[PDB]
Amino acid sequence: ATRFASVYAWNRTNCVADYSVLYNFAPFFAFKCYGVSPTKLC
Amino acid sequence: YFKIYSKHTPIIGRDFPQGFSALEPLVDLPIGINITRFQTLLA
Amino acid sequence: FTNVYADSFVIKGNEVSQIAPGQTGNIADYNYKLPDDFTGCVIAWNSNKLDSKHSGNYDYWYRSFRKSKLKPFERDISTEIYQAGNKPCKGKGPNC
Ligand SMILES: *[C@@H]1O[C@H](CO)[C@@H](O[C@@H]2O[C@H](CO)[C@@H](O)[C@H](O)[C@H]2NC(C)=O)[C@H](O)[C@H]1NC(C)=O
Repeated sequence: ATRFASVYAWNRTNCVADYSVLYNFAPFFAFKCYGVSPTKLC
Repeated sequence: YFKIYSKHTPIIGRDFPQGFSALEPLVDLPIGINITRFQTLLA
Repeated sequence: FTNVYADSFVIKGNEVSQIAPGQTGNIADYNYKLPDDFTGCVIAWNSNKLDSKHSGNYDYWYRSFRKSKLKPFERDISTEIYQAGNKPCKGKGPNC
């Protein structure tokens, strides 16, 4: 984001979602997931 | 399960006999290791 | 019985349903896969009074990342770093 938003910015997601791009954007300090960690699979 | 079956065949001195024999179960150790590779142990 | 084994472990309540043949999730997939052809008994009880601590009991560890699923009765206690991204990093890493 150009400027970070507070919790109000709950953005709704008809788009294919690729989660590897998120790892391509930046490394993460922490990453937890109740769902399986690789994910990218409706 | 590391299943070990064996037979001692004290009968054909020179090499593989070509004889028909059968192995008997001995033990089925519950180790649970993937064991992709193995090696021998010599004295 | 003929040859009987008793497997002892601690899980979360929401994971009790995963210790059964055919189940998936972080436990069935990455900690212990139970065979689909399974004969035996799964006995579970609440241990909040024994295992929990006010500050949090961190002695119990759950595997969250692995490169493949486990086979029946397989155990793997390796702590080698797993790469979650595309970079082949070592040690604690940007995508490790
Ligand atoms: C048993 O060992 C083999 C290798 O000795 C494992 O196969 C490897 O699995 C990883 C992913 O977990 C792959 O990235 C490698 O390319 C595989 N190599 C080979 C030669 O197959 C196998 O996964 C192990 N068994 C289990 C249940 O993990």
